[PDB]
Amino acid sequence: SGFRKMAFPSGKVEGCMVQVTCGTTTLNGLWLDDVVYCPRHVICTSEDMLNPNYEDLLIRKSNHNFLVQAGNVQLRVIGHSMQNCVLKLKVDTANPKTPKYKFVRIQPGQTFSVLACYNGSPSGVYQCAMRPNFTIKGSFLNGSCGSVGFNIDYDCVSFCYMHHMELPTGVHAGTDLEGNFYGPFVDRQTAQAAGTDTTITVNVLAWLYAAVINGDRWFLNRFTTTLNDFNLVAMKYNYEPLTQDHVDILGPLSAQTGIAVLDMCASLKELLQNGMNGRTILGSALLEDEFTPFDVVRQCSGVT
Amino acid sequence: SGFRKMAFPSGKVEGCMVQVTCGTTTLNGLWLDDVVYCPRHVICTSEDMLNPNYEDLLIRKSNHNFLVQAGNVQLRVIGHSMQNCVLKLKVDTANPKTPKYKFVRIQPGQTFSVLACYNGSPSGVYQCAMRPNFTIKGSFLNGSCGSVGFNIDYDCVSFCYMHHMELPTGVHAGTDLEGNFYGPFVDRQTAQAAGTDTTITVNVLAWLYAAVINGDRWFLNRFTTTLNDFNLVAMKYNYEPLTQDHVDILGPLSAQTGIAVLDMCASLKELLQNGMNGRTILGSALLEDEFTPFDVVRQCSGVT
Ligand SMILES: [Se]
Ligand SMILES: [Se]
Repeated sequence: SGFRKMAFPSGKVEGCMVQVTCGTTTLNGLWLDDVVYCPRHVICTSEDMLNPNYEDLLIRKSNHNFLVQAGNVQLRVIGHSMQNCVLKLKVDTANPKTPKYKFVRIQPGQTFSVLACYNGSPSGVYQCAMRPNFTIKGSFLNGSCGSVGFNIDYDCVSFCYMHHMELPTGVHAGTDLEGNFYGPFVDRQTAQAAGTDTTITVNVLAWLYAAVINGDRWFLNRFTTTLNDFNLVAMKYNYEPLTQDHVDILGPLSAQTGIAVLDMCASLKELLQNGMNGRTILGSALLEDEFTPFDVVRQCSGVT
Repeated sequence: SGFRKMAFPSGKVEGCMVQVTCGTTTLNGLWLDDVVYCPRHVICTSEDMLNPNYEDLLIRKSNHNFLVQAGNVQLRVIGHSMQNCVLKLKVDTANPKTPKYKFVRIQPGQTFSVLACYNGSPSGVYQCAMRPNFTIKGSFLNGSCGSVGFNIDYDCVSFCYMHHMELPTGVHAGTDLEGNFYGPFVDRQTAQAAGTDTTITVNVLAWLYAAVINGDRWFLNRFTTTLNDFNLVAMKYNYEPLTQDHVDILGPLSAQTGIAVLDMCASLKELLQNGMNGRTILGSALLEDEFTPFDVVRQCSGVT
């Protein structure tokens, strides 16, 4: 037993991380089959980033302006293309370490693993959530850009995130692997608003179920409530409204614990109104919203 | 910028995880060169675990009673040996994926990555600390036993932990890769006391420095203090006493932030006496003690 923020094992993604250099700028790319994927702002200087015309900047670049390195192997670029905010560099070699993979666009509130990379070398792995406002709260230093977010289903890596920028507010924005930003963000060094973040209510509930399963039961109260009444209290506390879709997704946890979703909601209501009174749940003094119901079931039943 | 509990990339260890079966019992082993390492209690039934004589139980076992499987490849066992609480199975094949490695015994308060495994297949990776009382607060379901803890220095994997048991209290105990338990624990299903856990004071301080670096400065106070006076307050709050060795280890963070270790101690003192007043530091409502100063520098300077 026990409960931990667990990332996916990163081996399959490690073998895909390359170093991409165009003029002075170096960042991470992802080498799958005969294509390398990286942030298009690899073609920008510091000054370019103030107001980039990517089409005009890219037009000054030939295949040979792009230095792609996999460990000590330099790859040869035989084609380049801009797809939204990503560059696709066609290289002459299929990555021998290409895992089975999909590109997917994830939903606000879903989680994924990030392999934080510098100079195309992996430094570490952590789990996080796409916030409702489509930011992530990562750890990304200079040259982490092009570090990827992913999920694993058995043998298949589902890439969902590529890191492009830190906002002036210290949170992180990037794209799917087709180069569409999550959220209203652009790849430009300008002031950009994330907008109000909300708690992922369905995730918090998932974690309360995880807590019950690991014997942390003190917050279980004698009340119940209604979906409408709950959402009325959620609204006050900048919690995302809970839908019947959400109630359904929690069913298997309802079934394991013999606790009805609506009673767990009433428990949540009282924590929101009363705080924690200086107690902890699963080692935390605040309500945790970075586990999906799927993550909780995974860890509680031990999927590989 | 930003700050996250980051594990090491797990690829090098993934390629070493095998499935070990002896009679009915299956758990994880670690395949390095021509040796497989696993918990010796793989030779125990449920009933054996109540009061095992491992020497007598092991004597009923030949090389052929041990089914070692690496993916679909079954390995051949040509030798078996008990070293303390681990079994060393000599197999005919050197693991082609053997990384450069060391076995190391870590100190209370040091951190490492766990690759949580089921049936010799990796399920996930998280970072944790050896507690002063030599337990870990993991996530380990049935058959996770033999899952390993490690650190990585560039190309070299330093294995420091093998999971053997959950205590009746829900925390986790295991051994180094020579099979010596961390702490007073034995591989027997009996009541065993962990003893009082204490906070890793040097780690908390490291994290306060991390907090300052990421602009979380509100807890910085107008006081200072003495090492003796600080430790007097530490003792009351079950914080580990701070030594000059610890002061020294924090030097580079002192140097980056222009904040003297003793002034950061005075900050800590007031948090310990006053709590957090319902504020957060780096997203947490409690004082975090699972980052070493080394971990903080790693993440703040981006080592690969
Ligand atoms: Se970047
Ligand atoms: Se075990």
